[PDB]
Amino acid sequence: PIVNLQAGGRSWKAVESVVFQQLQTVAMQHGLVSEDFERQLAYYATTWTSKDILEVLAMMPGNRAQKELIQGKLNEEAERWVRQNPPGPNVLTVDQIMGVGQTNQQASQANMDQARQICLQWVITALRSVRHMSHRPGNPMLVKQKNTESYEDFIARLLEAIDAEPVTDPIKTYLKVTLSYTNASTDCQKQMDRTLGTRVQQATVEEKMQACRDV
Amino acid sequence: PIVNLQAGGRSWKAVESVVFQQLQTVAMQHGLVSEDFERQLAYYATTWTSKDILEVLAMMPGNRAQKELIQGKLNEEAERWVRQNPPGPNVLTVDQIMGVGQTNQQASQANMDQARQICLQWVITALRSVRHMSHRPGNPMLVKQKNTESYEDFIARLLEAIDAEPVTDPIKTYLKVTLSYTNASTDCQKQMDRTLGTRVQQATVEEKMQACRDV
Amino acid sequence: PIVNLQAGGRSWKAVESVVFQQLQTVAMQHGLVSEDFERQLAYYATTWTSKDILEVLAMMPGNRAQKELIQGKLNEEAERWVRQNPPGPNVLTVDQIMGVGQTNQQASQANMDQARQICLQWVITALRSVRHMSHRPGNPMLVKQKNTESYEDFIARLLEAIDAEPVTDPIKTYLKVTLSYTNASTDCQKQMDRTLGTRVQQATVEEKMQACRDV
Amino acid sequence: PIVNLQAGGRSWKAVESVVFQQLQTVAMQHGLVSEDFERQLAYYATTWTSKDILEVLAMMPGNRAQKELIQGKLNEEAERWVRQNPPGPNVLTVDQIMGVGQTNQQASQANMDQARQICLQWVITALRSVRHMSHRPGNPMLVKQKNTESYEDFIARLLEAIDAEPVTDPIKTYLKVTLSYTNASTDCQKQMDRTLGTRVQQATVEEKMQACRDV
Amino acid sequence: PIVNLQAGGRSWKAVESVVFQQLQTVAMQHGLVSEDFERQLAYYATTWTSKDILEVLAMMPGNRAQKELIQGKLNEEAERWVRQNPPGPNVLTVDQIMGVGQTNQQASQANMDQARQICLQWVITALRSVRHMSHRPGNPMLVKQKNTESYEDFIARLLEAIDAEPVTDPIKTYLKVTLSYTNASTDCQKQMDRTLGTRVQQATVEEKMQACRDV
Repeated sequence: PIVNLQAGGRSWKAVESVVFQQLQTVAMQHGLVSEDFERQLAYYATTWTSKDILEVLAMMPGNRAQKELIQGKLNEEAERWVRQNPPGPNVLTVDQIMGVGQTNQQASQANMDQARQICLQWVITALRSVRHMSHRPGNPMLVKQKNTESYEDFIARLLEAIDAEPVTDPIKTYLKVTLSYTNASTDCQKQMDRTLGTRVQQATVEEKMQACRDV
Repeated sequence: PIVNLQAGGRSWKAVESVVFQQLQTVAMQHGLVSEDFERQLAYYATTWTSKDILEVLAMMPGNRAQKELIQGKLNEEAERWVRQNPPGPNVLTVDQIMGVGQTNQQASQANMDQARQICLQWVITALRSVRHMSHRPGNPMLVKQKNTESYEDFIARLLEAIDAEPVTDPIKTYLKVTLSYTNASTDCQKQMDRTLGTRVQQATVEEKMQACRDV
Repeated sequence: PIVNLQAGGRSWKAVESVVFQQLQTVAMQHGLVSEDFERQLAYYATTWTSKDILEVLAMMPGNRAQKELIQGKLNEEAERWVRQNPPGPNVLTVDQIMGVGQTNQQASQANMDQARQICLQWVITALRSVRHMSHRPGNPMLVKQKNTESYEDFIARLLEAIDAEPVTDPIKTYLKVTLSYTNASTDCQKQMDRTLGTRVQQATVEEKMQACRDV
Repeated sequence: PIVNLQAGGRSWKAVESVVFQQLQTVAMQHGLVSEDFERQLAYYATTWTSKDILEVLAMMPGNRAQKELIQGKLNEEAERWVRQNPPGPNVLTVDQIMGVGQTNQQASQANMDQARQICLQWVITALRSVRHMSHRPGNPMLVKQKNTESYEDFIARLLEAIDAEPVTDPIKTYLKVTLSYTNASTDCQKQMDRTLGTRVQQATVEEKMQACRDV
Repeated sequence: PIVNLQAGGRSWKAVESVVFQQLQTVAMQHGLVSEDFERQLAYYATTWTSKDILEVLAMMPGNRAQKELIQGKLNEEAERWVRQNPPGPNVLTVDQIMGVGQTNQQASQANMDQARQICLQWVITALRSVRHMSHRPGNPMLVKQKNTESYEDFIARLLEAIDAEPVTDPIKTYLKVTLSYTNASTDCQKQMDRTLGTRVQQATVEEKMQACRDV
């Protein structure tokens, strides 16, 4: 965490243990790629020196398979940057954006504030990219209600997947309304046939979750 | 969290990690709509800038299905406000109450103290509205004791549901006394028939929980 | 938490999040009535303004059924106080002891220090009363070793119950020695017959736990 | 926790909530007697006023059966002290060592620094004594690998027990080498027969754990 | 944790409870040897006096079997040092590197800064050595997908093992590509045969995890 000194200097303070205990808890249960982890990182990532944004992503417990796909995506993002930006004095080298060469204090210095933004942007871009592919959220069309699961659950998984897929929001909407009836368990579908009637694939989630989860 | 400066200025300090770790733990187990989460938010929501009251509701892990119904309810509450309050210089625009346009420091400023109250009021109103409909608490009449569950459990679920339903407190009372015998497992009902006798549907929970959970 | 100002004033500081995370964790697993929660509250309840002692009891996650019986016991304790103390200027009204009328700062003021003590005394008295009746600890005579449970477990449940029952300590002692053999599983009883011999119902727990849990 | 004032005075600061959350978490899972709890207490017990060393041992959740055997052992240790030390002005009375009579500030005072050491010594002595007898660690000779458990597990339980038993370290060593083959599951024993050969009861744990846990 | 005084002196501050609660949580679930614990230790080990780096390794809950193999490896590393460095005034004795003789303040002093680095280097070297042998990560060739586990899981275990084995990174790469198809469950293998075709043992994990985990 970059610390702005009273003199206006920038100093490096280690990420407080409490912050990791929050990110890690979300990481192990919801998943490292999981939207939940991405939001958490962003809330606290504003003041994090590039070096930390990478180290903290590494200190996260478990999610080893994900930390593999991500590490690859980050490398690909770096390749795009080196290709997009030919080496130049103003241009920041991939290492500077990674911050690997710099010491913690050097990363905190004002010159690398642009670098921190780029590193966070790659990490967040990478986390999102892995999520649509790793399928910890999953592929929506495939997600279907387990007989044991409540329609509230099927919706939770379906909403995650419909959100994860990189598709325009209009289409997400259609997917939420149409897929909820199609992939749902037959018993909810039957109950929705009795209540929703034709609107079964035209109704909103609010109308539907009330229909099967209630009664 | 709005910070009152010694100069009397208002500054924005990020919600401390410890606060999230408490809200999140209650969120994942009891539920985001769950009365427990609502109380927690309120205890710490007094000093939260509108922007946070929304962001913190978003950083909460899981409860994706609920975060869908809520997001809709908040939008509906905004529609009521814009309809109730025609746009005016004194009137706060929905965005100002959401705080989306403002920077964190701007939200903390004294002018938007009214906005924070309205935003908290919508969030808390929305959480309560989703709870009666999502049925994480459930529909009381439907709640019934699982043979495995103790009468203490059936009461815990029944009390949650009887509280969640938006009905006058007198009626809640009648529901607590009458429903507890009706939806309870037969074995407790038989035991209560032997001890409570006629008052089975007239007795209080204290009398009843002593009857089946004890012996 | 009442804060004694350097000027000697009393100011209200919110219960720190860490304190709740401890009380809540004990609350959900051991139980709100559970002796464990009662001890925790007492350690930190010394500096808590009456309003908090009630609000914190309410912020506790789960234990909804218990929070019902308690709320009733607290009301009964208030009825005893109003009956015991006829209204008078010196007399503190039930509301003042509850602190419902006062603002947080008003509760912290020196005048209501007596009120905080009374409120804590009712809460702790109420928690103890609910425990003997709710039977989260249970009725000792009924507690018996599940075949799966170790004699160490049966003792843990039996000791909880023998302690919970409102009986003079001499009798508790007799119950601990006699009940441990009687309600224990036959296999431990047989093993104790072989080692303890006649003293089976005269031996201490130390002698007995060594007998079945060991070998 | 005794606080050394800048003036050199000693003041009493309550054990921070974070410390309990660590001790309690270790307590409920590993066990109150468990070596793990004993080490934790010692790390933080250096600055704890006798009163706390007892109160904190009491605030620990669960382990009710253990808190019974310990309470007895502490009483026995007190009996040894009163017998060993005839009452005298220099001699500290059992109550002073327990600190029950003193207020928190009085316990923190320099005069009772010797008392805190004695109280910690009894608590730690008591915890160790209960552990060899309670058998939460268990009796080594009895510990045997469950077919499901890995040889890594059997070693974890066997090492705990061989350590718990109050025997000279030389003998512990022999027990670790000999018992590991004898109480282990036959399948590991067969595999060790194939790899260790004669040294089966002469090999070290490092050699053995590599033999069955690996391959 | 060594504290640099404003005077430039070095003072010893106890490891904050929050740090242990993070290390312990990672320790009990992922494992003490687990790469996750090693990274955590390193992030916070920079300012830890040798005495702590050992004591903290000891305060870690559970992993008793591992704490045995490690304790042996640390002793072996010490033997290498005493053999590599003949005793000399400049040479640091094994005890000084362990810090057992020194008081906490003495360890924090500047003279033993070299010792702390050596102690951390042995601990980290020891943790890595135990990991390849204990097989909490396991032997890669042996790791195979359980029918229940997802190909995402098999990859998580396989990647851990391929990383743990002390082999040059080129070979790790070949192992990741070849082993993933070979040890995977037949159903994923069949699906990969249909999609990957010949590249089944030439494809990358990104290509493969998309193939079976998706669809």
